[PDB]
Amino acid sequence: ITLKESGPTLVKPTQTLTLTCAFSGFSLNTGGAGVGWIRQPPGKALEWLALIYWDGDKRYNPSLKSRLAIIMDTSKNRVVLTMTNMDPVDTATYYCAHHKIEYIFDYWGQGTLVAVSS
Amino acid sequence: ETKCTLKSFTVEKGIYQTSNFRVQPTESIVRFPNITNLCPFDEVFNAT
Ligand SMILES: *[C@@H]1O[C@H](CO)[C@@H](O)[C@H](O)[C@H]1NC(C)=O
Repeated sequence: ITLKESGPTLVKPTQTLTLTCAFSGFSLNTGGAGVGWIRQPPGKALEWLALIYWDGDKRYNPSLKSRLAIIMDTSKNRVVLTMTNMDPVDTATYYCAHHKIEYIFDYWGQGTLVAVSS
Repeated sequence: ETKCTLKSFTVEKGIYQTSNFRVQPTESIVRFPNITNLCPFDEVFNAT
């Protein structure tokens, strides 16, 4: 199993974050499983970001609906996480992981860190 | 046996007859055909 995360290291406050995570090797004949994204900045604990299942459902934390978008390739290659109109406290690292319901996060990705250039 | 088959306590000379010589088996062997065309209960319990 390999899940690699790709993204910029420094971004503008008026830019858009375009993170990607690519997974290699899963049992696609299942239900309730999918791809999840979680955020971590230094100085405070973990904060969950988002979930996608295999059927294309698109969920985030509440009251963050406008500034979060997902692109699915529909070819089992990579998942794209896009943010607009950032907050400078969110200079943080990203983990993309497998997301089950009993396994809260099944396999942990390496993740990538980003900070604002302002 | 040659006394009990004549209901007598004395038996004369000569060749008589008794029960047969029976050989009994030991175990049972059942070989019906190899399983095939398994019914698709596996796909319906594992259905997405
Ligand atoms: C589902 O398939 C597995 C093998 O992947 C098998 O062991 C199991 O008996 C099947 N039935 C279930 C649990 O639905």
